[PDB]
Order: sequence, then C-alpha cells, then structure tokens
Amino acid sequence: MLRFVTKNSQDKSSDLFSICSDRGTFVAHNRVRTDFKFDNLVFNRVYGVSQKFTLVGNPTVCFNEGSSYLEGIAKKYLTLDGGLAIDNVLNELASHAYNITSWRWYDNHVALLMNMLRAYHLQVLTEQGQYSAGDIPMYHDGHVKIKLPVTIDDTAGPTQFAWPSDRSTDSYPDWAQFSESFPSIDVPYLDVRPLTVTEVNFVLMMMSKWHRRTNLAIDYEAPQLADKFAYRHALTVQDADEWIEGDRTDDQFRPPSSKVMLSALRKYVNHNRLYNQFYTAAQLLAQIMMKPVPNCAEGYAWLMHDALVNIPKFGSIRGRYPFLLSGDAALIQATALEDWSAIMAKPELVFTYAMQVSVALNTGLYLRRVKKTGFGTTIDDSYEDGAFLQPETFVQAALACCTGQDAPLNGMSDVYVTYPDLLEFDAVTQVPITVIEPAGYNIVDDHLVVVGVPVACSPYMIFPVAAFDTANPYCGNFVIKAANKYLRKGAVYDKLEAWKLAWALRVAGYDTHFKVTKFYADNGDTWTHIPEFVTDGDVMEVFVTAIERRARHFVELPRLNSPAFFRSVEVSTTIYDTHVQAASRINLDYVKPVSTGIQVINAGELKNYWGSVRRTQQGLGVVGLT
Amino acid sequence: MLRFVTKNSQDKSSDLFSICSDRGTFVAHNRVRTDFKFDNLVFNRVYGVSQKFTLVGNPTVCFNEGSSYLEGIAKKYLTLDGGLAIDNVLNELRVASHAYNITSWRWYDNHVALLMNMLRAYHLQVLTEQGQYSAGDIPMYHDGHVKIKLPVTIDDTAGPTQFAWPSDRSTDSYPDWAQFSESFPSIDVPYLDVRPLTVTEVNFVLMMMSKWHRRTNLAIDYEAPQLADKFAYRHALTVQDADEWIEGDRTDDQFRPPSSKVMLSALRKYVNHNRLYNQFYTAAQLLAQIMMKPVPNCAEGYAWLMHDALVNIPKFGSIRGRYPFLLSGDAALIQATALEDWSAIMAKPELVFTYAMQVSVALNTGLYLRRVKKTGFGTTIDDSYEDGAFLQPETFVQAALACCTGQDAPLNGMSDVYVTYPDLLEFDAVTQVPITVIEPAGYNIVDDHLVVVGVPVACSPYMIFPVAAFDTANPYCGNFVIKAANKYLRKGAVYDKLEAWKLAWALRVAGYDTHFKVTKFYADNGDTWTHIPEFVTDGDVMEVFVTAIERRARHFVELPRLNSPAFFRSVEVSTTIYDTHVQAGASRINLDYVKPVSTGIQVINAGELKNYWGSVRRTQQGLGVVGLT
Amino acid sequence: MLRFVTKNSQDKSSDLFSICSDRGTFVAHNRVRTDFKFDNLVFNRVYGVSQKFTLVGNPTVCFNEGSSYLEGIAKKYLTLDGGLAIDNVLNELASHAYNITSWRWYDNHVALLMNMLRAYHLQVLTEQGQYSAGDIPMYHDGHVKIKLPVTIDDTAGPTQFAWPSDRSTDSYPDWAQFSESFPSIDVPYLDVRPLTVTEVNFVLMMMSKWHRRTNLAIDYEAPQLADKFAYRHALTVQDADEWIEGDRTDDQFRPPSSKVMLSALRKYVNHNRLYNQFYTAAQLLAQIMMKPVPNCAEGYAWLMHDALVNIPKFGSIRGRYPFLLSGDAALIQATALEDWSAIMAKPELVFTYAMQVSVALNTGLYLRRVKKTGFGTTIDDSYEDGAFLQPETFVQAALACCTGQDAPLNGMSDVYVTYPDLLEFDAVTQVPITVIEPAGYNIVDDHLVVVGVPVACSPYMIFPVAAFDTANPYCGNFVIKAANKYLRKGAVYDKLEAWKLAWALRVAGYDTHFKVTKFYADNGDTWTHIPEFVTDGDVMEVFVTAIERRARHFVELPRLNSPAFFRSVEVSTTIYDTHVQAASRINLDYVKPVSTGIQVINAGELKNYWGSVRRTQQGLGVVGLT
Repeated sequence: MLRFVTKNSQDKSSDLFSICSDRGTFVAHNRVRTDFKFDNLVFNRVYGVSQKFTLVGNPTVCFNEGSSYLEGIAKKYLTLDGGLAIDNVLNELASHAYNITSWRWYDNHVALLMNMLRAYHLQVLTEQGQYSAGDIPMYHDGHVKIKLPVTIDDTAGPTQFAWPSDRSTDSYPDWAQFSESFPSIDVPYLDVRPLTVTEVNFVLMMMSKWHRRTNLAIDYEAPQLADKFAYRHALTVQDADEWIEGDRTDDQFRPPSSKVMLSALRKYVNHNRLYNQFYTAAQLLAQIMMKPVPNCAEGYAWLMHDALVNIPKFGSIRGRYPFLLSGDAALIQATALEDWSAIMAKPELVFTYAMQVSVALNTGLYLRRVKKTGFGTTIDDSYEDGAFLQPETFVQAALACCTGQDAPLNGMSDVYVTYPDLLEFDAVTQVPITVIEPAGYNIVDDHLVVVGVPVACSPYMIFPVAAFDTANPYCGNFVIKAANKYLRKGAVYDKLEAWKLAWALRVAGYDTHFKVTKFYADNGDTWTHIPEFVTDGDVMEVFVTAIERRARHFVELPRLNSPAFFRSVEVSTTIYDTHVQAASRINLDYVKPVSTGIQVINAGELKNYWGSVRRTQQGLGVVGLT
Repeated sequence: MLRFVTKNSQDKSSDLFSICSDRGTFVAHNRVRTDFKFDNLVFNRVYGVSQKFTLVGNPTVCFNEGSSYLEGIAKKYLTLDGGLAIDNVLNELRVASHAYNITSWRWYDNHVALLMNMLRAYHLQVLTEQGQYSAGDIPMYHDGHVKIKLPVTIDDTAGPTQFAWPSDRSTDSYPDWAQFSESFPSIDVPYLDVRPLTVTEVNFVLMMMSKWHRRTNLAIDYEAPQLADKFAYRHALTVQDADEWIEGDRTDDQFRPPSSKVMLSALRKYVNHNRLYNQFYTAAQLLAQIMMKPVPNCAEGYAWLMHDALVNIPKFGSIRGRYPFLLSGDAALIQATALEDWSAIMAKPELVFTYAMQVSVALNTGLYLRRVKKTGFGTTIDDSYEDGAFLQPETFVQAALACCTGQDAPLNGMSDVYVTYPDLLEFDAVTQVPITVIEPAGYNIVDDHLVVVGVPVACSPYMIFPVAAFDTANPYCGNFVIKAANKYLRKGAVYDKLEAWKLAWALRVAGYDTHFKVTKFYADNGDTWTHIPEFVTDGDVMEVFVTAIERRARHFVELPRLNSPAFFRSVEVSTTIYDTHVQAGASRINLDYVKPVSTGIQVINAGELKNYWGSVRRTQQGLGVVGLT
Repeated sequence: MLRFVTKNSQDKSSDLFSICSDRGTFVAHNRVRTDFKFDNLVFNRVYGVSQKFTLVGNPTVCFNEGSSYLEGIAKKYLTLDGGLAIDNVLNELASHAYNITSWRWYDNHVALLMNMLRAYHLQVLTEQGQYSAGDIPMYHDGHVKIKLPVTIDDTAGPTQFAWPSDRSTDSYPDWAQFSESFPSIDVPYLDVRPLTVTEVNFVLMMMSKWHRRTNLAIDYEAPQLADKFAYRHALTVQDADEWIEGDRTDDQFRPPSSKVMLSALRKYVNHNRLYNQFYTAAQLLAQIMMKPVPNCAEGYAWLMHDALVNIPKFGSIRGRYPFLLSGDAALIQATALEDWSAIMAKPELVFTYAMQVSVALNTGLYLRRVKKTGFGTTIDDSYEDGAFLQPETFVQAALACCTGQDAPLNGMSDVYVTYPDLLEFDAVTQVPITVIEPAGYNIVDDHLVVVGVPVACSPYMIFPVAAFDTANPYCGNFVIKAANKYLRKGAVYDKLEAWKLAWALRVAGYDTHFKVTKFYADNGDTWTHIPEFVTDGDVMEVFVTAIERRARHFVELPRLNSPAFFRSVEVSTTIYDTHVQAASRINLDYVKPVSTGIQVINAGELKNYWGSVRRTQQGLGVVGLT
C-alpha cells in the first residue's frame, strides 16, 4: 500500500496524515488554484475546497475459517510450497510422531492483528481526547433536512476507551502458560516471549470477546478468537486473570497506552514473522475504516450502505514449538515487508491510506456506473460483472477503475470487504428526508430514492486520478472545444464536453443551464456533479442554454456558447496545500526494512491473491507482481 | 442459439418478443401483403394472419445419471487433451491420498438441473408480475363441424394466480444445507460456491435446491425432486431465512419469492462466478425446446398437440465450492457459441422465449417435412435419404429443425440430454383424438375419434418466412409463379400435386376455393394458410384433378377462369410481412451487444462431436451432424 | 481392463452400465439398423435386439495359498525384485532380529478385496430393492420346456442382505488391537488407521466365515480368511464383538450401506497401496460375475457348466510395521493404477466389464470349437490345447480368440477362473427337457445332449468383434458373392459364404433352406446360429435350396440363388442405442490417477503374469506389456 499512496501524486511527495475526529467526523481542507489561459491571457482563481469524512459505520463481519499460511517459519521447516516440512520437524523433536497424524496446522493470526490495530487506533483516539460514540453529520440544504440514525448515542456514549469485554459477565478464553517442548492439545498456542508483562496481558485479554459500544466502524462486534489457548512465555502473567476473577479494580487495570500497544504489535509481528498476515490485516482495516461525508443530498445512500467483511478464524502453530521462529524466515513478500517497515516507522500510513481508499472506492464505483453508459469511455467493457464478482478483488477493482494504477490486493485468500447489494446498477436506497421546501428532487413517500451508487466525495485527496482516457476535470487540465453545432438559443455539446464546460464555468463563476436544468455544484467543494439526465444511455448530445452569471464571480470568460465569442479556453488545476482539521511527511530512504535474516520473494501466487489489478485499455484484470 | 434466431446475422440484427400469455396461451399476430401479377399489372391483398401458441404441456422428466463436465475450472487444472490434472490439485491441496479417499474421487460437477430450475422460476415470476400467471387451459376448436375439447389436470379458475414457492411447507422434507468455509472438504457431497451472492439471491438459490411441486398445467412447471439430498454452500454469511420458513418461524407473507430481476441477477452472478457458460447454454436449450407448442387451426392437427415429450435432465452434482482455488484463474475451453449466447440472454432474456417460439414451429413443420422427404413425394425408390439423425433421441429436435429450415440447428452441447417424443420416431405413427359428436364431412372419424397418421402441420411459417422447406418455389418460399396445367381434359386441368397445392393456396388467399378429385381444400379463415392435403403426402397419386374453382362469400382480388384454356393467365404470387406483434391478454436486437466477456476466459471455437458440440446440417443427400468447425 | 472395454468400440464412446437384477436376471436391449445396398439402391431395416443375462451361478472356489507379493511397500524396503529388503528393515527397527529368521512374509490380500467387492455389490443390489435368491429363467419354445434347478428358492430366499456369517453358531477369528512397533506373532496383522469405526467393524467381521445363502454367483461360500489376526488402529473397535457375543441386536448392527462400504474399500486399498492386488480381485470378480441367458434351446449347457476359481490364501505384512506403508510406493503397474482410478471414479466398470467378458468368453470358446474344423480360418492352429491349458490364461485366451484385441491378464500367479471340463471338444451335457412336441432335436432319454460349447449370446455388447479374417456378420459389413456353381434346384456355397447369405436373408426377412434343413435364428435376437451340420469337418460345400419368405418380411431382395437374379448385395450393420433394463458414460480425462507418491512401471514379469494375450495371425500367445 506504500507504493499506491506514494504513487497517487509523486514519489517525492509521500504525504501522510494523522488520525483526528470531532464527534466521529473530520474535515480535510485543501487550497487549489485554477488557471484560465486563452488568447495568451492567463487568468487564475485561488479557492479552498473542503471534503469532510466520517468514521461512523456499522460493517457486517463474518468470522469464517480459511487457508492456513506458514510464510514465517524457517526454510527447513517448509516444503516447496506453503506446507510445512513435517519430516524435518520430526527429525528434530515419540507419541507426538503418532499424534501428528491428527494435528492439522491452521496458523492464521489475521483476526488478532486486526483486533490489535483497531484497539490501538481507539486508544490513540481517546488519548487525543476526542474518542466518543461518534455521530453522523446532520446535513441541511434549505430544501431538505436529513439525519441518519446511529445505534449508540454520543452524549451518553463512553468518552474513555473501556476494555472491549465486560466484568466477567461473559466467558473468557481458558489461557495457559507453556514452557516445554511438547504441545499437549491441538488447541493453538502463541509465542510471546519478547513481550513484556503488560503487553502479554493486553494481548491475552483482548483475545477475549469484543463488544461494540460505539458507532465507530473499527468498533465492530467480534467474538472470542479461541475458547482455549496457551502462550509460550518465560513467566505466567495473571493480572488480567485477577481482573476477570474480580480482584483488580478498573483504575489499576486499564487499557494500555498507545505506545505500549504499538510496541506489543511490533514485538508480536517481528518475532513471529507475521509480515504477510499483518499486511492483510492493515489492508482490511484500511478498507473498513471510514467513508466520506457527501456534500450532495442524494449521496447519503453511500453512508447508509454497509460493507461485508470476511475475517478468517484465528489459529496458531507459532507457539507450538520454539524452534519454528528461529532460522531464516521464508517466503516474505517484499511489498509486505516494506509496508510493515513504513507503518511501524509511522503508524498513520494506515489512516492516510484508508482515507485515500475510501475516496477512490466511492469514485471508482460511481465511474463504473457512469462508464457503463458510455460516457467518456470508448469500449463497452463488462464493468458490471467483470472483476467485481470476485469479493477479494472487489475494492481493488473499484480502485483500479477509478485511479488507473495497480490497486494492491489483499494478499490472502477468502478475505474481502464486499458490498453485495452494490453489484447491480438498479439498487435503490430510501434515505430518510424531512423535506423543507419542494424542489427538483425525486421525493416519494418521505424518502428520495437513488439508483446505483452516487458521488459522495471529490477527487482531491487524490487529484491526478486518470478516470477517463481523454482530458477532463479529473485530469490535470483540459481544453474546451468548439460545439458540435450552434443554434439560435444555444449550442449542442457531447456529454463529456458539456460536463467539462460546465465544470470550468462553475469554477470561473458562471452557472450553466441545459435541456434534455442546472449543472449541480455545491459550495465548499465547487465540484460539479455529473448531471443525472446525461448519465443514462440514448443521450449523446446536450443542449446548453443560458450561461448565466452567479452572485459571486471570479474569472470573467467569453460566452463559449455563441459562435462569435467562442474562444479556446484552456484550464489547469493544481493543489497547493492540504491540512486536515479535526503534514507529517515520510522519508522512504529512512524507513527501508531489514533485509537480513529474511528471505524475500518479489512474486506471489494467484491462489493466495498476491498481486494487483490494473485498468488495461482492453479491460481491468488481475496481474502478477512478477 | 442466437445465430439460429438471427439466421446467421440477417442484416446483423433480429427481433425478440417477451413472454406473455393469458390462460396458458397467446396469439401471434401478423400482417402481410400478397401480390398477384398477371396481364403485366399487379393486384394485392393485405390481410391479418394470426397463430395461436400454448404454454400448456405435460412432459415426462428423467433425472437419471449423467456425465460430469469441468469446463469452468482454472486453465492449470483442466486441459484440452491432458484433461483433469489430479496431480496439480493434490499438490495445491495442502497426506494427499488422505484427502483423496475422503472426497477427491467423485468429480461430478454438473449444475444443469439447478440452472434450469432458476430459469423456469424466472419465467414463472415474470408471468406472475405481468398479471398473467394462472393455470393452463388448452383452447377448443369451434368450427360448426366436428368440435374438439381437451381436459386439463388442474382447473384454471381454481388455479393459483400467484407464483408461490414450488415446495409446500409442512408436507415434504428439504435438503440439509449449512454454510461451509473450510478449505479442507469433510464429506463427499456437492459443494456449490455462492460467495458473491446477496442474502436474497443465495436464499433463492438454496430454496430452489429443494424439490418442485407442480401447481399449473404449463410445460415449464414440470415435476422435479430435490437436486441433492444433502449439500453445503460456500458463503461468508450463514443464511437461514429459508430454514426459518421451513419451520413455522417465518410466515408465508415474509418469504414471498423475489422479483424477476432478483432471480435474473442471481442466475447471472452464479453462472459468472462458477463459469457455467456451457452448462447454462444447455439448460436454456432444453427449457426453450420444452417451452411450448402451437395451437392448430385444423382438426387433425391436434394429434400433434396430444403428444408429450420425454426429457433427460442430468442428476445434479457440484464440485466447484469444495476448493476455493478451483475458480482462481481463467476458465478452461469455454465454447465461443456458449459465451455469445450467454451474453445475448443476459442482455435480453426474451431471446430464450423467442427461440422457443421459433423452435416449436420449426420442429412441428420439420417432422412433416421429414415424413415427406423420406419418400420424396413417393418418387424415391430406395431408402437413401439418410434421415438417421432422427433416430438417436439427442439429435431429434436438431434434425427436425435442420430438415424444416436450411440453417444449422444448434446441438445440445451436452451428452445424454435430449427432448424427444418416443412414439413419433416412425412416420407411420397413428394417434387418436377425443372428439365431440357432430356430423362429419370427410374427417375419417372412427368411433367418434379422429384417427391421425404421422404428425400434422399445426402452424403457419410466418415467424420464419424464408424457411425454404421445399426445394421448389412455394408459399413457404414466399414468391412463386402459377403455371398452366400439364394437360386439359373433361375432368379438368391435370396438375402435379405440389403445383396443385400452390394453386389452391393462392386461390384461397385470393378468395376462391377450389374443388379437387382424386373434395375441396379445407383451410382456416383467421389463418388463410391452407395446410398441405393428404393427396400430396400419400404418394400413391402423382397427378390430381381440379374440377371447379368457385367464389367464396368473402370475395377478394379478382382472377380469371384459371382452370380453363384461353382464359388462364400465369399469375405470380409474392407476399411480404407488414407488421408482426405477439399480443395476449417487441425488442429489437442487433449484433452490437453480442460482444462476450473475453477477459480471463480461454475460448475454443472448435468442438468435438462426442460431447455434441456441433450443428446438424441438412443437405440434398440428407441430414448430417456437423461439428462447430 | 479399462483399455479392453474402451477399445471394444472406440476410445471416444467409453459406455458404462450399472448393475440391475430382476429375480437374478436382467436383459440388455439394443437398437440396430441393417443396410442392404445393391445396384445403388440402399435399403435398410431398423429393429431391436435383446440379449438377457443371468447372475445366477454356483462356481467352485478353492482357497489355496500362492506367491507373496510386496509391490506396495516403500523403495528402501524392497530389493531389486519383489522380495523385501530385510537388511533395510532391520537397520530401522533385538529378539526380532533373531525372530525374523522364522518369519515368512506371505502378504496377499486378494481374498479380502474380493470379499469386499462381492459384499458391496450385494449391498448395492439390496438397496436397489431387487436383491433376492435369484432364479434361472424358464425357457419354452413351443416344442421343448426346460427349467434348470437352483439350490435356494427365490420366494423363501432373503430379500435383505444379511451378514454372511451366523449368530455365533460358527467360530470367528480372534481379532486384536495393535498399536506398538513389535509384531508379537507370525500371525498377519492389518493396518486400518484411516478407516472409521464402522468401516473397521465391517472389514473385521466380514473377514469371518462367509455362508452362501442365495443362488447368486458372487455369493459363493468362503471360509474365514484367518483364524487369528490383529488390526493396527488408533482405538479398539468392538461393536461386532458385542454382536458375536450376543449383545448388539440385528437392527442396530446391520451391514453398512453401499457408500460406506465402497469408502472402506477405497481407504484400505489406497492406504495399503494394494492397486495390483485389487486389480486382480476385480479381474476375478468380473470373470466370475454372470453368464448370458441362451436364446436357443441347446445353449443352456453353458448355464449348467460351473467355473473353477483359485483364490490365494489370505496373508498380510502391511500391518506388521507402521513405516512400511510410508515412503514412495514401489512397483505399481500403470494399468492397475488406471483401472483402480476408473473403478473408484465409477464402481460399475466392473459390472460392464463382467458382462462384456461373459459374452466374449462364450463366443471365444464357441469360435475356438468352430475354427478347429476350419470354418473361416486358414491355418489349422492348435486351438484345442495351445494357450487354453494355462488356467490363468484360459479366459484371456478365449477373449483373444473371440475379439482379437489384447485380453488383460490376471496380473497374479496361480489365480484363475477355469472350466476344466471344457478343454475337450467331446464334452457333453445332459440338459433336463420336458419335450412338448417332437421336432428336430437330439432328444435321448429326456435330455438332449450337446457337444463342446454352444452359442448362448449374440455379439452385440461387443459388435465390431473380429472373429474371422474375412468379412462376416461378426464384422461390420460383408458382400454376398456369387455361388461356386449353380444347379437346377439351387446353388452350392462355401461354409462361410452360405452362413453369411443365410444371416443376411434372415435379417432381410427370408428363411433359407439347405441340404447336406433350416438356418436357425431366434426372434428377439435375429442372429443366425452356425448350422450344426456344417460345423463339423469333411463338409466344405453347402447346397442352398428354397430361399422362401417368412410371415413378416422387411427388405425385399433378389434370389441370389439363381444365376439370372443374383446381385452383389452389400450389407452393413451398426448399433445405435443400448439400454439395459432390470448409459452412464465415463470420461477418461477426469479419472486420471494420482501419479505422485507412486512409482509406476509399464512393464511386467511373465512369472507374475503381468501382460496380455493377442490372437496373432500365426496363433494366439501371451505377450509382454513392454
């Protein structure tokens, strides 16, 4: 994910942002200058654009077991594939020799790593002093009032990060202390030797069942990862045990700080060599993290829609034997290693990547819906069902169709964040609406309806996004061309050319009408949504009438509508300064990972989904890392 | 299937009609203009010709054992010649044999029955939401003379007006299902992968996995037991809404069957995910071939309508959700015809219904065509017509289609599947028709029962007009000339049988009925088509006498005395279609939307006739099964 | 046997059929079209032919020990030949070192595998709902009534598959549970670890003595395979023990279903790597399975004659040590492996191969008897005693002489299905006959007699059978040629030409007379038996008189008897559709076996009889696989 973020703008920028919330939402502000050069008369207008985001969500999570991955053990303990070298293990150690015939090796700690990630982010948020239940923004446009419900009330919601479980009200895993060389039960054991006492306590107690107490998307409900397990440690750690039996009071046993929690993460991962599984965990957390708050009224359907996540069941063989984590670690992906090094250099790469993936996902789904019609795209590709069926490649396909670069795959099989109710282009949403005054809006029975996925963000977190083959507002610059034909009342225009002209005029300060009435563009973002009527098929020409001016006008432009006054206006848009408000630039040359004691493979296996998906000219598809 | 409808791209386009039917039947209107060119000037008549089709049928189903096919499996485990690589799947299994003995031995992937069930449910729900789903009712034949009325197993008026679930709650058992996400299969049992389906679509799929109760007389509501006794589905979320409805927890109101769009999306998602293009192609072929029959406008024509078809739908088996990595990779040797036909159906679902309408007419006409072309109007001495394609039940419908129309009939693309009529293999097959008591006029009624030999023509060719059924010019060709009689005598105007029928048809269109000897030309008003009389087929005769040509009450374009010299003029007849519309109670398609998905799909145009990937071609020597080339 | 069945017709067909019975007999129907092209006038006649089969038989089985075969152990545990590598075993493990000097290694489980095969087929038959005692058909031809006796009466015979043994009325093997690494007694032990509890129970209890309770040929009597043994399993299984001591009632302890029985078969074979021994077991079961019901009256001598089977005594060393079944399995025949993969893909390959081998065996014996005389064959080969003396190559020699392809050998030494009373050409049979009306029949003292072996089937399960070098009805097509000389009353004809003419005329619908009176051909099969008088020597010419027509006549043909009207009639016969009635096509590309972890040898050793026998021009003989 490091390559994706560092390639959205340029290899030199590498701009990162920290987590911030304000009752569950935050706003990312920008400052952008737009040019207008025509007849060697360069004009410009500098303005600020704001795209706010919300961390409130209610994703659905299913905990279903999957494949077993052993890409962290020594070379001699692995065969030519991911399967362990059982003969080597036994020629090293009996009853176990006969027992092994009945010991499946299901080692997959992705659920644990994701749990630690969300707990760390929650603790960072509460030490930042703004952790709360989280509430959706209340959007009101003079004509329509909307307010999506949330389960947990913010005011009564907790302000401090409590432990996910309860006071012994629910059962807890039967943990144990392990120091021998003989695994006694096929139940998984962990190896937490480098961890300190408090880190081990946090790990074991958070293994227990998690309860959802806030509307935060990373606060989803999760059951206990394993009913029984043991940890291979030098000493027994039992402070959390005193807490469950009802001895340690809340004040002395509180969730550990962010620094120690991140340290426990680091120790766990780089002692068990879980770089691949942690990369998968970070990918899933980034894809589940947050959604943008829509400026337009109909964009709230994106907020109401809930993702579906498939986290594999927890299993471990690392702690079963102590020599497995020794030796030379094998089959570690270079992308996973570099991503791990970067995220432990700065732990907010996940946050900035999550915001970028949210914006890219929304725009990719919407542009798939639009480019189905034939707007901007030459080839009538199978956008509907091509690479969006594969749940693991769903969000990556959306990112590829939006941005055009190689979206990083989950790196793990049978894990995905998927919107099942979004593959169809007929899917509707009933957003609650208390209409203030009647206007142009498809308001039927107190809820307007939307078709497919709407726009809820603006392509400003990722600006140079190459959505279309030709120049467009999504691209850096475009040239407004002559109309197809001019008439008395106006001129006809192609779908894309008309939208480009309307966008440029809205930035300049002109309101643009059309027939077969307004090009919508909300203030505070000044990005013109694609018109609903032109979105559908059978419409190839747009009649532009009445290019009127607005109350506030910035750049004064020719008519471009009358043949006499049309001029080849060439525009150009560049983003200058961004600052979230509820930098931190990274340096690749200082975060390079540890190549020693690690065997690194550049390529991956398509079964395990170690690759990327790129929007080819002939159609987007999955490709190998090679 | 698409190429057959488009007649191999008639101006790169064709036309389709959606399914619509009232009381189990629907008319199929037409408007044509028939010319008459004599004395170097042209007369014409514009008349509306209709055709009645019925969805009612009672085919005999046979869910017997069938072969397995692994076409939608990744390219690295299948192979064109090396076939299934069991070494590769054992390696990628993650000892090996310890998994072999459990489940890795069967390899019985076949979902044809499930796809057919989903398709018929889609059709039934379409009829339901169009306000036209009801119990079937075969029309009656009122003609003043002998009248025919047939019974129905379920009464129409008491018949249900709403498509409820096929199975009946609290009467029969259901397959035992439970979500399964384990990498390692545990029990040898069909595992079907439904991961990307929504809750309602996966619910609909697993509910249609159950057994099917017939609640109507329609031909696509045939009985079907539960496809698998036990099974498990690969899905992230455990779905039990169907299970709740199995018990009393969920009521009938809250588990109504979904809309047609939801079932269509479920079918699209299933076939796209599992790469079931060929299997769905076979399912669509079978369902269309059993869809419907044309209601005759003649008396002896109902004998064809009495017959019931026998279908070989293979027993269900799914090995695609056992291993997640089976579908990871481009599909193996998917037929190009299957891909294009799948894209066409998903774009326009009415293609299956239109192809069914075309196939019913083509088959009913081609059975008559073969019963005649075997003897060649009785001037063929030996048995060197090679009609043996009619023998094996699989190429029955295909051979009938190829014999009726010169186009290559599409093979079923699957082995041990067919739609066949066992008792009509031989052309000397007698059938009895229950008949009401009315005085006769030469309908050879025996014991108050029409005795019918062979198979009768029951439909007009107006939906496939360029049929080219016969070699010579004729009404089937559309344009023909009427020549002078061979020689004139007292009885009058010796005519060859085929030319006599051509003259009779043209005169009946023009408003003159004709009298023959060795007596008239009983035809239909609504459908001014005159079906070929038995003197053409019998082959005992080679010349026929036309005694008098009289004027009907409904006179039309005026002609001279054709059956006499010094008065006959060589009129010529040409007809063109003005407007066709299938009403009851259209959607243009061109070859622009045919473009199939070729991203990550290995496509082979060639096929092997062992698996029935070809097309039967009619030549002058006879029929012949030809591969896909 | 897969190559034989798939080569009888063509590599593409591969047609298989399931087991079905109707009071012990079933009928296989066909639909065949016969052509008659002459003077460019192609005529044809389509008709159905039915050849019924019977599963009732009383074979004689002798349980005599033979060679010890060790072609399933690892490479290091075997020497350059089948003998085990005793030095390698001992340098792996003592008293055993001294004990071994007195441990013969007799490992041969063919009797066990055959017992499981017959039990599985019986359970399939009873779950099909038609299992019974089985009764021979009662054939009656208006002139003669015959009904062969059977020991068990069908009506009182059991309808459900009971366990072969009794209620502790007979003694049972003293089984034991083994888990150590030390074999305590030279008594054999088995290794049944992958088997479940019920599969182990079925295996051990069916090891006990088998009792014949029905007239079925696969229900032959067999004693207990071993008085003592032990099974190497994780746990003791004793439900069948409770059954023998008289505790578990019949209802809870019933014979396992077909699926679990086949699963036990699969587990046993592919864990002990008994592919060769199982191939031998399937061969023997196929050769013993069934016989055809004869349409002609004198053909019932084939029914009365009983085969002789030599099953080796049961012995096992697989369960003695647990490491033997590990490693790389050695010396596995490719034919055996592919046959095993096919039969576990579909378990009815054995049934279809058994029906084919029955038809081929009868026709091969009869054609050996006929071709002794000189009918059709040029060389007076030693058909009487050449390759029919070797009991193991008896049935294979019959198949080779019939069909002409390579009959698959038993793949095991000192095992055979042999008819000792059939090598002579003078062997007679006294079939019981209640004669209805006197006619042409050699009826002496209430029993007609037959000489040698008669025809009891028709070559329709295997049609393209190349019995003779020249064209014939057994071949696809033949041309009726001009007579040697024409006389006033008729024309003379060679033996084979006269029989070809008579067969063609009977298919057409003409009855053919001859002198030095009728060419017999029964309806429902319309295949003309070779005339008895022309069968013997010293007769080279046949006088054909009076080619009269029949009651039902299909194809109208020239006289072919008078020189004026003789025409070069060319016939052609093809089979279109078959359907047994008391398909299932196989696909070779999907049933390919597991080549990994198995060492496969194409060639075999003539001592062990790993080969095939082909009818060469100069004479049939055994050849190697090479």
